[PDB]
Amino acid sequence: TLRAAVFDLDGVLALPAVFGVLGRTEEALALPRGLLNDAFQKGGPEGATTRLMKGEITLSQWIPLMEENCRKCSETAKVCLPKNFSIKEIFDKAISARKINRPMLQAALMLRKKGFTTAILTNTWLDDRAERDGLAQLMCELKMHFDFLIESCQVGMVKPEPQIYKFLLDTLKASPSEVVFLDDIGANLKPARDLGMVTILVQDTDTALKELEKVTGIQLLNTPAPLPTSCNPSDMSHGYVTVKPRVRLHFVELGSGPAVCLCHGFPESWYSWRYQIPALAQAGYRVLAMDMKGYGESSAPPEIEEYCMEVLCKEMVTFLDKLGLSQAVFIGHDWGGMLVWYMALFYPERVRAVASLNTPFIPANPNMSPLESIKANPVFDYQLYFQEPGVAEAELEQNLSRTFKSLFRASDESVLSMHKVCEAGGLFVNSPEEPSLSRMVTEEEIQFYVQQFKKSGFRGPLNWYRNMERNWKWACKSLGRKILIPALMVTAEKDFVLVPQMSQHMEDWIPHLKRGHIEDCGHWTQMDKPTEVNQILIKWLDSDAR
Amino acid sequence: TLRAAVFDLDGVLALPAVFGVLGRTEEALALPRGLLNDAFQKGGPEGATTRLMKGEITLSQWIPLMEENCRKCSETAKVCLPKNFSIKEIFDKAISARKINRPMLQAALMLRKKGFTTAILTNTWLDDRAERDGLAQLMCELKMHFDFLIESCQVGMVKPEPQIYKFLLDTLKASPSEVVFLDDIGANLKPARDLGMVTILVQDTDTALKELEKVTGIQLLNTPAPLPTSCNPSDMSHGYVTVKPRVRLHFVELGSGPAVCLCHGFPESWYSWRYQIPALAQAGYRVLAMDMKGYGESSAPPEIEEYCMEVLCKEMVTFLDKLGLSQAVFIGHDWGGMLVWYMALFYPERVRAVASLNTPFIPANPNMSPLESIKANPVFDYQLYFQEPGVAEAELEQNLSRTFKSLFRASDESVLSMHKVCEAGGLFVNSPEEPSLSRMVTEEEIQFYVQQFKKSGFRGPLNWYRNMERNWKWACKSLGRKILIPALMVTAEKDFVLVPQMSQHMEDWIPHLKRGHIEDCGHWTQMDKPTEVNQILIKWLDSDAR
Ligand SMILES: CS(=O)(=O)N1CCC(NC(=O)N[C@]23C[C@H]4C[C@H](C[C@H](C4)C2)C3)CC1
Ligand SMILES: CS(=O)(=O)N1CCC(NC(=O)N[C@]23C[C@H]4C[C@H](C[C@H](C4)C2)C3)CC1
Repeated sequence: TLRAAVFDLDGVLALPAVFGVLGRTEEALALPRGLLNDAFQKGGPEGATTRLMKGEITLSQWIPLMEENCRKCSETAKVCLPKNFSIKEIFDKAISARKINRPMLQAALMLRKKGFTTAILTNTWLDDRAERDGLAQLMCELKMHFDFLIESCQVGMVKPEPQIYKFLLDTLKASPSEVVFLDDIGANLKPARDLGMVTILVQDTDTALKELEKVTGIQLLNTPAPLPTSCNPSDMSHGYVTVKPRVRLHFVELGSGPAVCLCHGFPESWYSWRYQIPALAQAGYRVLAMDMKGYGESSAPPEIEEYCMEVLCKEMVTFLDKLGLSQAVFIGHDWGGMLVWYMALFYPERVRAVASLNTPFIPANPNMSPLESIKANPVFDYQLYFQEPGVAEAELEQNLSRTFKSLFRASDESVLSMHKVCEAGGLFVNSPEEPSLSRMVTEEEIQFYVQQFKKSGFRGPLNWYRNMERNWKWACKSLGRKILIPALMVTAEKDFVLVPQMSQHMEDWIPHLKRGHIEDCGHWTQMDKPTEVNQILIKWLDSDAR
Repeated sequence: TLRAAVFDLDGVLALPAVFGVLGRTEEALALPRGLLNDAFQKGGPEGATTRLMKGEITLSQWIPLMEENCRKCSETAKVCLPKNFSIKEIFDKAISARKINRPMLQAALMLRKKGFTTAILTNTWLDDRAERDGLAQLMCELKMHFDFLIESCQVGMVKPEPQIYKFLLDTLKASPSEVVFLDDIGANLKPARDLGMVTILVQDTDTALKELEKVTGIQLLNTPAPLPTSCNPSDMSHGYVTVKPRVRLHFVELGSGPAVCLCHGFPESWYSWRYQIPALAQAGYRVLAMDMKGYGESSAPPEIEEYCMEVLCKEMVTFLDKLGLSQAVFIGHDWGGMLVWYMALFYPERVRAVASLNTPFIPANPNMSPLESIKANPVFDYQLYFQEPGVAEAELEQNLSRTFKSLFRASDESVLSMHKVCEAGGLFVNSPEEPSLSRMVTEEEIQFYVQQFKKSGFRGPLNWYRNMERNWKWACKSLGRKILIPALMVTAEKDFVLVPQMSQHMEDWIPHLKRGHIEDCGHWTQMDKPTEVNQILIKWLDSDAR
């Protein structure tokens, strides 16, 4: 029967509670016990704190009224307050020490995932201090995980007034016996109980979660490590920049701080970075995730030569110019990773830092044609199949659902043999017509790619392979250079095409290269090991690109 | 006959030249004259500097080769180099001291405006130093004003090789006698002259501009103060955020740094901030210029109550949440300025700083209905005309060209009487059917607004006036508050509706309010006095919001 869960911010979603810091201050300053808590509630509903929680006055307006209540309290207590005493300093440190109670948020997320409506109901103030950004940042991180956020100062009502609980029930569109309410202050539970709601008194997190487990029948404690937050296409800010008359690039944008540009591979989308976008934004970066030329909502001209590296790199520079960005950190994967090494070799001033996932930097061989180096590697046989225009397109567009289900699989779930693709006459000749769904992706995630490739097709994406000779001549101009800006190479142990050993001589060209290695990871790195990728990127960004 | 003008970067568009700093270093370190310039050119076409300018090696790779050339030069000169000597320190300071030669750029802009094709042809390097952002920032500011930017290190050719001048002519699609070429190095002029191009040797800027004046027949020196750079709609990054199921907000974005949100008035567009967008981005800010709800590419629902202040403010907060911005500086004008005061009163944690142009903060009167305060002011008579749905829409949509030409006029060019609008039965009853074009706007600029209002109409925009009672009740909740975050009020001397005297008691509610005043400025502040507005905003942002 339970279908909604309500949490308080202070003392349940964020720790430690403000009241906890008032008691710690009394002890530290050798003040009479309870003195600061008495001044805090001085007057009850008529008092300064009630006016503050109702939104009648701001936090900066309340500070001198609280200072006064401390003096009036100390005169009756026959005590002398120190000359260092400042309500502002006490509150600045208390508000700043508060951090998200990770196990409580994890439990809220699990309940929402299992069908629950979740909400935060808190007694809070209008913060106009010079340090108010810390609070804004906290609320933003939390509000994306809950259906509703009800703040006292916005609705003009406070807990424990009975009107605020009636307002909650009408917002949730639920009966009181369908709601669980968690709060660390007993007085605030009193009216929730009178109405018939299930209440949990939060003293410690573990005991509170055990009570929540019993009452919901869902496992919350000792649960496996959850996947990172993935973003929703319809909730993203969508950007469109025209880089040249017939070419418009589409990107998705989130966050503030140094710009980080994400470049997907074949046959993918901006959506392939869904697990990295919210994490990098939360770490302090402005993320721009591209739909590369030939894909999704970006232009897809039919001409082969529109997809040679030289053209693709020039358009990326124009993209930064039109956005008004002098520099960006470039992070690529697969074909995108190849592009970012060439952005660092040809436009170092525009690249703050460079990172590639799976794709190594391979210098061009001036003594051997690229088509003969391709024939030397039997794993790269499929690249010869991709050369004839129309051939690979017809097979890949014949059944879009089959194409993405056959490709997006973990390394143990493989269903294709990359050698003798030309002999066999196709990539899916020895493959099932209806392949099983991989453990990496959901049906809905596969359907997103199917929708994007129904508009564009495979001509644009396949043309990235039809410029071997043009790319070879252009890359031969950089054989005397070294990459001397911050660089990161991330290898994937189980990528059977882009094997880790292909990157072993990279230190000859990038002397101060930083490395990362991911075990049991296949070709589709971002969605195969999302937490590992996020950890490696954030650690490197904070040190080499700040 | 002249139709193209080519400029060099070092020593002509940017001062001082690198070579000038080499001579100053020799003098400062008591080194033999010419020693540093000899090491710089050691080897000629075989030398390290030629390989650097051709893109064969990067700047960081050239530094130790130049250091070596300095030692080989000092051994023959029988001199001892100091133990402080560092080519890296010398070049870091030289590159950093270089600033745009404002009169030269102004002259280039004037020529382009008069039909010329303009270009930069420079011998430059691939800069991979830790300080390379200074150079990237410089090139970005310059490249937006020129048709082509040809850099030696990108084309593999250097000046004075004859092949680079032939490459220039084919890019410009022009005959040599149709081109003017400016350079500070005589040797680089030599091949331009052999081909038949008009050449100007730059020793000092003033003499160079006088030569350029004689040869083009256009006045460049002693010319009036130009208007700030205005942006082109088709070159902007266009953003779309869905804030609620039926409502999508459109914005234009440029720059990097702290976020600045621009909010236009009635009946305007994001385009009303065209002169402020490039200036604020150049000052170090990330500018987001909104199409407010009811206008342009933003949603325009027909319901009146979708345009009350409470709804408009909540959507602005959702806009920041979806973009991943904890805070933004809010700058409004007219109806937008009213909105930003309410964003600071109701959501201070999300507002880094607040500024209003023309619109004062007016607290609600709890003893008087807003419709009776409106009747007390005869200038606000037109607000009663706007109340009946359909009435003002039909008159304003009857002739879109007439509407924007009648409204967008300077204070001396006024063509409407705001009193007895209801008696007369319309805003344009005593107005000409074909009004003259104002000095503030071009025909093309008027046509941009006509195109935007052809899609949307005037229902949405007029609905912002049809919530007097709802806005009054909501604002009565803030009568106990004070605005205690950084605030700026900018008054316009000749605004006959929003008169400066309407803001005189603002210090009672915003004690530390900063003020700005613009003389001879009417209602349309941004486009009436663009340079003054930019100056006032940038000075305030750099001090109160950094
Ligand atoms: C030029 S490169 O060596 O940097 N190059 C190699 C091939 C790579 N991409 C690639 O071919 N990946 C796929 C990904 C799956 C699996 C297999 C076949 C098909 C679908 C293409 C390899 C891009 C970069
Ligand atoms: C509620 S307020 O006092 O902040 N309010 C007053 C009116 C103002 N805007 C306004 O009415 N401006 C116009 C601009 C031109 C000139 C005249 C008539 C018409 C076209 C509207 C005033 C918006 C803010």
